[PDB]
Amino acid sequence: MKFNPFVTSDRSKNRKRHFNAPSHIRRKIMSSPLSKELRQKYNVRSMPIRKDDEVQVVRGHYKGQQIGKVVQVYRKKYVIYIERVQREKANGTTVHVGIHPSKVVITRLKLDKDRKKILERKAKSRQVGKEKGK
Amino acid sequence: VSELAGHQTSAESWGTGRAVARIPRVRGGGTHRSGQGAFGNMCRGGRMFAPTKTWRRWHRRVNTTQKRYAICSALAASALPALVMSKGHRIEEVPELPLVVEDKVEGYKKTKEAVLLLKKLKAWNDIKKVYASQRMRAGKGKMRNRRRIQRRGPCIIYNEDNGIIKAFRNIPGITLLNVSKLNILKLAPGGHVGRFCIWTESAFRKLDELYGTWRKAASLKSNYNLPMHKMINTDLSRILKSPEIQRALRAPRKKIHRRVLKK
Amino acid sequence: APSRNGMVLKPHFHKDWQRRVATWFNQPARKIRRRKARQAKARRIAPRPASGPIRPIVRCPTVRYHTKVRAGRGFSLEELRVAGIHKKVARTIGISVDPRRRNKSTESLQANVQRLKEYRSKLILFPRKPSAPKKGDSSAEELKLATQLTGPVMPVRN
RNA sequence: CGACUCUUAGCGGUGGAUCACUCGGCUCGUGCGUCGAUGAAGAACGCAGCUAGCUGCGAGAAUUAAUGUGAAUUGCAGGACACAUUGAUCAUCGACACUUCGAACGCACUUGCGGCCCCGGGUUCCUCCCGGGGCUACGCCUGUCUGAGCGUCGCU
RNA sequence: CUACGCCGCGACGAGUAGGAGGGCCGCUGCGGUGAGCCUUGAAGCCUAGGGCGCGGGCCCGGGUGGAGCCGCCGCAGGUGCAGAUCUUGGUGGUAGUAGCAAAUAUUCAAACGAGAACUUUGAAGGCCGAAGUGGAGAAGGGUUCCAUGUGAACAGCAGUUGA
RNA sequence: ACUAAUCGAACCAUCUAGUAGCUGGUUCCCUCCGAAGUUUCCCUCAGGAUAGCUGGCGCUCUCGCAGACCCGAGCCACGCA
RNA sequence: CCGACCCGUCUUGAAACACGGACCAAGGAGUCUAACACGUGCGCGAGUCGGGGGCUCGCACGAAAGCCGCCGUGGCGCAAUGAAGGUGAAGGCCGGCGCGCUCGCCGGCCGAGGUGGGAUCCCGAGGCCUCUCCAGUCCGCCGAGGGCGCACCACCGGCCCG
RNA sequence: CGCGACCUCAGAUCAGACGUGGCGACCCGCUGAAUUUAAGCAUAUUAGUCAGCGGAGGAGAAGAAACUAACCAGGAUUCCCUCAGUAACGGCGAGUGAACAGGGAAGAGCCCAGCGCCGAAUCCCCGCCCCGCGGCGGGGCGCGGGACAUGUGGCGUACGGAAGACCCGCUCCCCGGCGCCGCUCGUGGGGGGCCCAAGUCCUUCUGAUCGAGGCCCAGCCCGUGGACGGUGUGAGGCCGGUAGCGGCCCCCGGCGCGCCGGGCCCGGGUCUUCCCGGAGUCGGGUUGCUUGGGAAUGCAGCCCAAAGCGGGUGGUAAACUCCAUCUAAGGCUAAAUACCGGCACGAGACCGAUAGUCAACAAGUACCGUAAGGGAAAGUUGAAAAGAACUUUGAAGAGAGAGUUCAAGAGGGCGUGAAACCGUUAAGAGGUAAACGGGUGGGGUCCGCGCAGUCCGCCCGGAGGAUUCAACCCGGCGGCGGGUCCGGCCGUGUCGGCGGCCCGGCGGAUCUUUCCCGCGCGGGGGACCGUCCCCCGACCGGCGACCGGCCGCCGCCGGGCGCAUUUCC
Ligand SMILES: [Mg+2]
Ligand SMILES: [Mg+2]
Ligand SMILES: [Mg+2]
Ligand SMILES: [Mg+2]
Ligand SMILES: [Mg+2]
Ligand SMILES: [Mg+2]
Ligand SMILES: [Mg+2]
Ligand SMILES: [Mg+2]
Ligand SMILES: [Mg+2]
Ligand SMILES: [Mg+2]
Ligand SMILES: [Mg+2]
Ligand SMILES: [Mg+2]
Ligand SMILES: [Mg+2]
Ligand SMILES: [Mg+2]
Ligand SMILES: [Mg+2]
Ligand SMILES: [Mg+2]
Ligand SMILES: [Mg+2]
Ligand SMILES: [Mg+2]
Ligand SMILES: [Mg+2]
Ligand SMILES: [Mg+2]
Ligand SMILES: [Mg+2]
Ligand SMILES: [Mg+2]
Ligand SMILES: [Mg+2]
Ligand SMILES: [Mg+2]
Ligand SMILES: [Mg+2]
Ligand SMILES: [Mg+2]
Ligand SMILES: [Mg+2]
Ligand SMILES: [Mg+2]
Ligand SMILES: [Mg+2]
Ligand SMILES: [Mg+2]
Ligand SMILES: [Mg+2]
Ligand SMILES: [Mg+2]
Ligand SMILES: [Mg+2]
Ligand SMILES: [Mg+2]
Ligand SMILES: [Mg+2]
Ligand SMILES: [Mg+2]
Ligand SMILES: [Mg+2]
Ligand SMILES: [Mg+2]
Ligand SMILES: [Mg+2]
Ligand SMILES: [Mg+2]
Ligand SMILES: [Mg+2]
Ligand SMILES: [Mg+2]
Ligand SMILES: [Mg+2]
Ligand SMILES: [Mg+2]
Ligand SMILES: [Mg+2]
Ligand SMILES: [Mg+2]
Ligand SMILES: [Mg+2]
Ligand SMILES: [Mg+2]
Ligand SMILES: [Mg+2]
Ligand SMILES: [Mg+2]
Ligand SMILES: [Mg+2]
Ligand SMILES: [Mg+2]
Ligand SMILES: [Mg+2]
Ligand SMILES: [Mg+2]
Repeated sequence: MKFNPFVTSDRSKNRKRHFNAPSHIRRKIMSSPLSKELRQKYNVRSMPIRKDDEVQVVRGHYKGQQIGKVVQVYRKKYVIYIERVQREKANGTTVHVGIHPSKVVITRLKLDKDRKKILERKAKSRQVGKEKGK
Repeated sequence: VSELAGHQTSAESWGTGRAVARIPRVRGGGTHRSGQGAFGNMCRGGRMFAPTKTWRRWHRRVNTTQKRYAICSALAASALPALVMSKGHRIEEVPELPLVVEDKVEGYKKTKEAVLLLKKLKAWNDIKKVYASQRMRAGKGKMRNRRRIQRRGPCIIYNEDNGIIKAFRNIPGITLLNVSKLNILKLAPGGHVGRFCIWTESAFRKLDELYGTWRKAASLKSNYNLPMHKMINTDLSRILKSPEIQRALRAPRKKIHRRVLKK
Repeated sequence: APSRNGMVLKPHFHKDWQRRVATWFNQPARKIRRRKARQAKARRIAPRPASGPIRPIVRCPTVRYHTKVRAGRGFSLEELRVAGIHKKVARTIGISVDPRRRNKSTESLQANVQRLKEYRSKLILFPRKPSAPKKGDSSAEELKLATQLTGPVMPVRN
């Protein structure tokens, strides 16, 4: 279990940190697993969610294999919006249903130089850990 | 509680000729608080009766001889299968209750090999019972960080650490204990004797030097010897059925004489 | 009010004692901090003894305790003078000195000077420049024989 | 037969008890243990596209720069942002900036009014008006300059 | 035959202040334990439902509720309420009652408007009667000033009016 | 008289939870035992101490413990009122 | 149908024309520290106690637990008495001696005296036995008397200090 | 009768600096009550406390004896334990109340004035040059100013010191960088940033699930990671994290070597000759306060007013006398210690929205008072606003439908939703106010699977089935007994110690070299004794509840045979 005397296991403190986190670490909190194919291709497990990547929902009312592009990462409410994950409201207009990024799986990443750099950094750390624990 | 709690009001009693109780009332006006009772244990927002204080004498000192006596009692009870079963430790396939393993266990490094050792020692059922017992606590401990509760598992007693603590310690219920630093709070977890204990061979051998024989004083405690029995033979059945006891007895009066209805 | 037999008790709790109450909840923390300071000091003075300077043999003053003997504050200047140690070099080489202590009798004087001579025999002195051993000690007896001493130096024993 | 009243029950009101929760306290412990004339603490007034409070900030005003991070902020709108002829947001924060009172410092205030030295303009050097900048508190230390004394003397 | 158990016989039974014992009476939290209970429904609450105990109280059925809870062995208390002109909050009867009575007074028609005793306009009858119920300031207030709109709340009736 | 609805000593905060032999209140059940308003002393007479009355904890002893159903086989306990 | 005054409280006396109480919910009052005394439970026991300190991966628990022993300093107990100077708790028998003078010198023994009670324990004449007897083998029960007497009580001696 | 030097003063918006105010939990210096207790009350107590004033720092204060003691003597300060509720004070009442010694935490010592010597050797400021900037320093230059003989610096301070000789030893200091190690170290030294294991597998529950069942190989996978939090429940494996002397990057600080710039000046012992101390201070009287300090503990005011083989202290005032102890009236100093304020953390047998801070929330807010000051109430829709489109009556509030949702019998003060109180419906009743206890009766709502009334052991009779019933054979396993049959042993003794201070331990207030290193004066090493230790073996008791092997008996089970007057359903 936890042995570091400078990290707290207090429930109230952890909840306060989580709900008052600034956006630059809310990004890390709002991470999503990669698919099996992406996990095999890049030696990484999880990835922070991004505006223009394609995910599929694995829990809740919108379970299925349909692949939808993210259209909004609403970090204030800790949710993301996906293309066809939406519902009709009373007056006939469609509103996006926000779902937690931990309940989706990323099937295709929106890749630029920064995402690539983070990918090799995570893969390198994982490889170092495997070689240390071999 | 705060020593200032309920006593930072400057309230005073209104007197007696105003048709209200003589409790102190908050002074001033223009707010709900004005004219409300203060300073009393019966008043809302007042001071509690006999406020709790930090000098409660939280700690108790116990005689060293009594603490050693309790350690000896816990160890003696840990070798009796009825008492460990009555603590509910699931010892039905354990080959020998004073369970002693070779010193190779002290050098274990991974958790997988500790799990394998428990499985081969047939002590894995106690761990499975702990797993089954992992549930959610009832009451305020959930808000006070005692969120989860579980069954106590076996106690691995070791002499020297060469990685055994790291190999274990991810197994729920397993408690590791150094033989030179035996803890009664771990040997009798609820105050009840009979915790299942798995001994390393070197710890088992060091027990004699730690607590002594009845013929040897303890060589690692410099003044301690094992306590004495006030009843050498506790087998009441055999004592009572011994012929020398039986010859001295009068015959039993086994007829019931119920009351006679007076005709 | 008194009630039957009892002891006449005089509690000293008439003086607002609850403003001045010293709790001891920081006692384990204080012990930890003192132990850490001891270990840090011992690491700082690496080969030098952890407890510090050698102390003299000293008889306890009153008639209750004059049969016992203990450790004093520092060696007297008469002891250092007849032992051949400068009073300004003794502190450098680790000998506590007490300029205000006198020697009324000769037996205590001689005991303390044999103590000083024994300490000087057991002392290992490192040269200021390790590459240039001037007058301290041979490197053979300071390579591996140098070791930090735990406990008081030459503890005083009755 | 009704009304009314009482008791009981169903349902509905009034009310917010109970229970469950908790980004709050209380207590203990640990490590540091740092304000200010280079203008503190405190106060006032302002600052957002839509903004009253709280929060943040100071006319560069819900923030500038720099560094880290790496695609948002979001209630609505707007507009950036090839993330490489460099970057949203957030964090850090070492550069810069920091209105008026306040020890508060030109004098004074439930108001207002000066003086000195430069710069620009109306003037067309000469000093009147206007604007801008810098100074103008008390105590005290070392030194400097200017002095005072029928204080002590020297020369005349 | 849980020997802290079981069985037998005899006598006895008032009780304030007070003392003691027992409590498988009750509340909250901690160490153990129940391979305990629980979204196939926890706590809480409601109940002309079935019962148990001398009693404190407890178990079960039905409903509501929507996430936690309990038994046993020990441990520890901010642990049990009808009162204190008790504290805080809420609610009755009183009771559709007292009352909406100081300074003479209103009426007609029309307009707007869903709606007019009270608004507006016109007509009439009155009052203040220049030491005013007139016209303007000081102190104090601080936007109450002015126009437009609304009819929630407020203006102790109302309002289409209003500080 | 007046000194901000306060005056034979204002108001505010604190010492302060001031003291009270005086008034009011003092929270579950059953079982067992169960009073005193009297003595003495006290600036004592609405209060205490003291003895008495009460409860609890015991301890030291006495009669024996009888016949496995059953069946006694001058003399019948320490001591007390 | 019979019985039945409103509770709490102070009081000799409450249904009182004595006080508080309109109703409901929640809160609401012998607590903690210190010091004594006695009782009970536990450990050790002429001792007992580490509580302050120190040593142990410094720390999930663990601010716990374990250990110290030339860390027992110290506290309490093991000695009392007197204002104090100070002093400070062993006797009984058999003897030979001065003079066994109401006492001085030693031996041999034993080791806190004696009386009256005193749970318990010990001895115990004599009894209880079978199909019966003259003749003893082994032990069980009752038992008048007698003995050693725990604790404790009453008393008489003795010893220490003023 | 002017000009200069000094002295003592003044001015300046002079050149360059410094102080002010805040906080104030802890600390230092003062001032300082009364409530209260004494069952009244005045001394006393409360208490040197609250309030008041001033001054600091990360600690402060204190502090290296004008000390304690009376001993075989200790040896700065501070803190802890104890001394000790003691000595003592006290209407000797209530009450108050230290210190020394002892054991610990920490441990660190020093500097002036004076007396002296040294050609003022000394210091500040301003210009110039160079090396540097990062807190403003170093070096050099100035017939550049000033301070200073009314006294700067070096040596030196009570532990004595200085100067001369005689002898001995050359012994090695600190300061800021250049490059890099051991990498600073309980395993990074600190600060910051980014990362690092394993199920969203199969079947199911649900509104959603993190629930339930399973995952062949000893068992899904990881585990040095099964803390915690989030996620539509309840998650080690979904995510962040967690573990790890795990990784990478950036910055900062101190540790050794060779060099760099410069300083840096002799130390000890013996003898001789010299030199040595703080004054309106001590002390004394008196007064007031304070203390446990009592014929006066400390502090202060006033008066008196010192000495130098002197002075202070030696807990009863005084005289004489001996002794002990220190050296006042100048100064600095870390650590151990304190901390209800501040910055940043961690935790809890604490509280859980009338509780816990007054404040879980736009709380020191709203509001009140001229002011000082006083000071609240107030948490919860839902997983997601999906926050009710649209139709309809009304002027609207408000309704009826419809719709979302698992649920609006969750509809923006919306989780649950008690009691008091109220409306309506249903049932019953009603002139001694209601209400209550005991006893019945009537009605009603419910309950009893009430409604042909239990079961089950043996036997008899009837009508059907089936392995197989008993006894024997083989195998397994138990229970009991056995001279110990055979071991393994176990308890208590008993022998020779072959067995251990080299080749078994630990202790002794037991004797020693008459073999070994310190003055006829220690530490070692030996012998003995007590407990031992494992052993070589034997005798006594026993197989014990410490176990095995052989037999003997019994019992059970499995497989055969037994297939019918047995056995069972
Ligand atoms: Mg409170
Ligand atoms: Mg609960
Ligand atoms: Mg209702
Ligand atoms: Mg920027
Ligand atoms: Mg004016
Ligand atoms: Mg002159
Ligand atoms: Mg009774
Ligand atoms: Mg209470
Ligand atoms: Mg109530
Ligand atoms: Mg009326
Ligand atoms: Mg009227
Ligand atoms: Mg008129
Ligand atoms: Mg007018
Ligand atoms: Mg108007
Ligand atoms: Mg109205
Ligand atoms: Mg009061
Ligand atoms: Mg009375
Ligand atoms: Mg009364
Ligand atoms: Mg009366
Ligand atoms: Mg009554
Ligand atoms: Mg009457
Ligand atoms: Mg009356
Ligand atoms: Mg009364
Ligand atoms: Mg009344
Ligand atoms: Mg009331
Ligand atoms: Mg209550
Ligand atoms: Mg400990
Ligand atoms: Mg002693
Ligand atoms: Mg006797
Ligand atoms: Mg006598
Ligand atoms: Mg100037
Ligand atoms: Mg009094
Ligand atoms: Mg009184
Ligand atoms: Mg009085
Ligand atoms: Mg004060
Ligand atoms: Mg200041
Ligand atoms: Mg200081
Ligand atoms: Mg000082
Ligand atoms: Mg000195
Ligand atoms: Mg004592
Ligand atoms: Mg005092
Ligand atoms: Mg020490
Ligand atoms: Mg000089
Ligand atoms: Mg992960
Ligand atoms: Mg969760
Ligand atoms: Mg989890
Ligand atoms: Mg880590
Ligand atoms: Mg004297
Ligand atoms: Mg509150
Ligand atoms: Mg609530
Ligand atoms: Mg309306
Ligand atoms: Mg519902
Ligand atoms: Mg609701
Ligand atoms: Mg109803």
